[PDB]
Amino acid sequence: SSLIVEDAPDHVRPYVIRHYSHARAVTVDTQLYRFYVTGPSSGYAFTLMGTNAPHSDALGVLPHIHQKHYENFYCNKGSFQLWAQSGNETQQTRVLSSGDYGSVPRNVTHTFQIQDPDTEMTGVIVPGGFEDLFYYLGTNATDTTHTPYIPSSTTGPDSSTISTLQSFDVYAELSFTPRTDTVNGTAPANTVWHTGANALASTAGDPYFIANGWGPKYLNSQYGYQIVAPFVTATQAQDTNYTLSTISMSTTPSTVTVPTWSFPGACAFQVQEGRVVVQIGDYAATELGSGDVAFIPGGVEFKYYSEAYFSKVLFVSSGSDGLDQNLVNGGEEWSSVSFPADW
Amino acid sequence: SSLIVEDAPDHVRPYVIRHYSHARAVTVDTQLYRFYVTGPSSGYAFTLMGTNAPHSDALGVLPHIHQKHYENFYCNKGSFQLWAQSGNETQQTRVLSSGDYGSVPRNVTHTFQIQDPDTEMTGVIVPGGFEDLFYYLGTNATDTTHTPYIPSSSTTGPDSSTISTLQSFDVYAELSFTPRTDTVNGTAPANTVWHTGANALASTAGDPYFIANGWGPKYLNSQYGYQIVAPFVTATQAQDTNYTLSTISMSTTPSTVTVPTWSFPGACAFQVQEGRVVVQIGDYAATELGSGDVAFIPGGVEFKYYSEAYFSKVLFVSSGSDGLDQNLVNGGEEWSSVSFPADW
Ligand SMILES: *[C@@H]1O[C@H](CO)[C@@H](O[C@@H]2O[C@H](CO)[C@@H](O)[C@H](O)[C@H]2NC(C)=O)[C@H](O)[C@H]1NC(C)=O
Ligand SMILES: *[C@@H]1O[C@H](CO)[C@@H](O[C@@H]2O[C@H](CO)[C@@H](O)[C@H](O)[C@H]2NC(C)=O)[C@H](O)[C@H]1NC(C)=O
Ligand SMILES: O=c1c(O)c(-c2ccc(O)c(O)c2)oc2cc(O)cc(O)c12
Ligand SMILES: O=c1c(O)c(-c2ccc(O)c(O)c2)oc2cc(O)cc(O)c12
Ligand SMILES: *[C@@H]1O[C@H](CO)[C@@H](O)[C@H](O)[C@H]1NC(C)=O
Ligand SMILES: *[C@@H]1O[C@H](CO)[C@@H](O)[C@H](O)[C@H]1NC(C)=O
Ligand SMILES: *[C@@H]1O[C@H](CO)[C@@H](O)[C@H](O)[C@H]1NC(C)=O
Ligand SMILES: *[C@@H]1O[C@H](CO)[C@@H](O)[C@H](O)[C@H]1NC(C)=O
Ligand SMILES: *[C@@H]1O[C@H](CO)[C@@H](O)[C@H](O)[C@H]1NC(C)=O
Ligand SMILES: *[C@@H]1O[C@H](CO)[C@@H](O)[C@H](O)[C@H]1NC(C)=O
Ligand SMILES: *[C@@H]1O[C@H](CO)[C@@H](O)[C@H](O)[C@H]1NC(C)=O
Ligand SMILES: [Cu+2]
Ligand SMILES: [Cu+2]
Repeated sequence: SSLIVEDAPDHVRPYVIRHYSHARAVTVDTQLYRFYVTGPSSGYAFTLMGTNAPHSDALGVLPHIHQKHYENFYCNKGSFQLWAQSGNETQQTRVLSSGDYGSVPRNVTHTFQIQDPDTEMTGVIVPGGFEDLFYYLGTNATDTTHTPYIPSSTTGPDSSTISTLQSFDVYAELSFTPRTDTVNGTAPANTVWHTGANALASTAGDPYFIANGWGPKYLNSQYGYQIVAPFVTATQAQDTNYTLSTISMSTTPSTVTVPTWSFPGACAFQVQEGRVVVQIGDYAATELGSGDVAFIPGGVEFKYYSEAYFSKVLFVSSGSDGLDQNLVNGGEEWSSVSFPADW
Repeated sequence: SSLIVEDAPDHVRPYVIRHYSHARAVTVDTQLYRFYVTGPSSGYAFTLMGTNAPHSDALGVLPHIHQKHYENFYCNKGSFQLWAQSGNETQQTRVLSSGDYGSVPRNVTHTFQIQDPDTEMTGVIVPGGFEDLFYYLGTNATDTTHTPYIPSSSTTGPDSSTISTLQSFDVYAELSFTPRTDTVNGTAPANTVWHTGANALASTAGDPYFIANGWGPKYLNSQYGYQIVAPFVTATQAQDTNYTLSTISMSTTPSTVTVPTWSFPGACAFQVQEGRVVVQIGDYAATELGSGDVAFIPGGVEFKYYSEAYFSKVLFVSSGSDGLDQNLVNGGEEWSSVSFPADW
């Protein structure tokens, strides 16, 4: 029919959805949510959503936990503060700016606050279907012009109502007090934020944060150069059974055949920088730019390559051995965000 | 010949140059410079260059002044700190992250330091031709794969002896400048506004100033779909350097609105920051630009542009006082959001 769709399909199929497409949009006060990948569109594998919002002096949501969902916060642009705490571990907070990442495993108390005027948060939540919460809390938005968001109490449900959302896997943590001793975008002191390497948490269940470019990286040289920066591996996902990362890409040299991939689990990516061509199943090849999302059903063959000299995508895969993990296993440890200057 | 080029042309003509094209690449230590618009390519109107670099614990250049060039620093991605001081005024510094902007007029002392691993600075320097300095001090880079910078603590670039010798290049050393070290939350001195509130352009020419992404003044133009101009340099600050600089954010063009043709006295250019923008210049094919791609339009050449993405943002520069950004401002209204209205 058409590979490109304006809202996520109501069933599993190859699709691309452009940045700021309608995507069943709702607003929650000033925040505008778009559901690029849903439970029905992914066969319940994962939800990929974008939230665009203006600066707020108040929290963007009351503190809460998910018992059954793993949540991932990625800052596409602008900035937002994220607070997280597992059990009786020290409360952590970071101010995420463009390309920064925050990991929120099951049973981790969290909240966020939108700082900059042009802020966009990409949420990847596993398993899929978590969006039903926003269908309830939000008000449908026609947003005819596709504007990123519509131009101080805490945003969202009040204390009574947030304590009423257990059926959507939201559990209130009303006694949680977000720490107020942030300095240079982090607290407590003696955390590393934009000043040094960030490791993935070695302990399952603990939150962690990776500043843009400061996490572990792997160079794969098999099909041109690709650099995988892991955000979630089997160590962290455990039974939620997924991977999450960015993949950075060179062009494919004309002497290299662009490979054909197929994996048992669904996967998806959102372009962050550059221009990436995707050919999925029997559909025409389509070039994606900033914020565009490609979705590939499990078991469907696909090909992708970068038309830009350098592109970076945020990538999610259902399963323990999707594309990013395959590229890591076929690659080597690498200490740069740039690939070699020679083939 | 063809619209799309791998290095900027050697004479004035319409062209498009893709992000990370060769663009007469040079390195200076760890920094890789690319010259998307040059003096010769713009008829000396302006230079638009991109510098990609990894984190450094040292300054990216020794402190210095330009007497005849106005420098503009825009953070495409990553982050870098910028220091600046004019005459008798207090020394200012900000840590710029994606979409942030720092203005450095003639006769303002300045230096910078690269903070994050994947940092990209776009420099717009007026008038054009300043890039000779980077040819001269730089080392030619072939960069076959077009990698953003070459993978790999003294101050980067010329030593103090060398930088005191570069007057011909309009570089004057300020070796007694001490970059302030009391940065907190990305700014010093403490009594400044950075990512916490509105930023104004300088009240007059000659003074440095900084605009954090989304926090400067904005104007909505509704004549051709919705466009939001966020000025960075106006006639007030440019004076005789005679240019304007801003971002322009764009909606799609509604089917009932004709995409306008423009033809300006002076050369103009833009680099896409977010989104997908089609440009149709002269008799060349409509061409779609993505992140970091640059379009250059000579004065006197007709062109049309529109956004294929639902929202695009470009960094825009024009020679003259009445280029595209100022035209859209004059035809528009003050506006307090980085988003345009939800209805046409
Ligand atoms: C640096 O920025 C942080 C915000 O990230 C400031 O922390 C705030 O401090 C005030 C006053 O103590 C508190 O009431 C707020 O709740 C704090 N915010 C957060 C999120 O921690 C801090 O004041 C700034 N430091 C300086 C010197 O400007
Ligand atoms: C917050 O970040 C700033 C840098 O932006 C740190 O500033 C440095 O502080 C050290 C020790 O005082 C100085 O030696 C450096 O010269 C400073 N750098 C700059 C660029 O000003 C600051 O220490 C950080 N604050 C905290 C409490 O961690
Ligand atoms: O439970 C909630 C939640 O998780 C998130 C969220 C938002 C953006 C993301 O990118 C993300 O990963 C999660 O927002 C909310 C907003 C509300 O008003 C109420 C909620 O209960 C949540
Ligand atoms: O004079 C100089 C200068 O201005 C800049 C510069 C760099 C990036 C920008 O984006 C910009 O606007 C200016 O770098 C330099 C680097 C050197 O090694 C020596 C110099 O003399 C300069
Ligand atoms: C999360 O906490 C709940 C309630 O205490 C517990 O039943 C559950 O096993 C925990 N889940 C995980 C994945 O740790
Ligand atoms: C909001 O949109 C959904 C999805 O189309 C629809 O089911 C629902 O009825 C809408 N709500 C209202 C109140 O119209
Ligand atoms: C993980 O997901 C993959 C792909 O969806 C699937 O093949 C596999 O059965 C899953 N494994 C587990 C342990 O559930
Ligand atoms: C810059 O300083 C030089 C040397 O003092 C002076 O001659 C020149 O006129 C100044 N230019 C401007 C625009 O202020
Ligand atoms: C700055 O201060 C000095 C004296 O310290 C003075 O000579 C100079 O004229 C002042 N600058 C201006 C522009 O007034
Ligand atoms: C050009 O660059 C190379 C390294 O890329 C350097 O060795 C060489 O001297 C430079 N100049 C010439 C004349 O090739
Ligand atoms: C300013 O630039 C415009 C466009 O290039 C040019 O036509 C005009 O002559 C310039 N004005 C002055 C006084 O330099
Ligand atoms: Cu949550
Ligand atoms: Cu300079």
